[PDB]
Amino acid sequence: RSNNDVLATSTMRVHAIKSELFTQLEYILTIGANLRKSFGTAEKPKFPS
Amino acid sequence: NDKVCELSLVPDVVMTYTQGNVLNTLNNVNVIRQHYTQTEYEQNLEQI
Repeated sequence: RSNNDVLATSTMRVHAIKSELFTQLEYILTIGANLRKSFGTAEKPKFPS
Repeated sequence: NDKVCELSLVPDVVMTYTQGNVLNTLNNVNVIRQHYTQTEYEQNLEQI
């Protein structure tokens, strides 16, 4: 399988293609604030780390 | 001499023995160059 003992060849071509397709996506929203607690309001604004 | 000449000969083995379909029935021959029938050409087309 490794030696140079083989007949001259010149004729490779793409014979076949397989593909693992990413076909459905997922999203990671990464912000720097704890969404899972209280925001305050427009003028009483809470900024939760 | 003035009256009689000599001819050296070697036989055209090709001409003599190869006419007709002979060559095309030989089998298991390692061929080295030839021309191809349409069909056999399409097959070797990539190579050429």
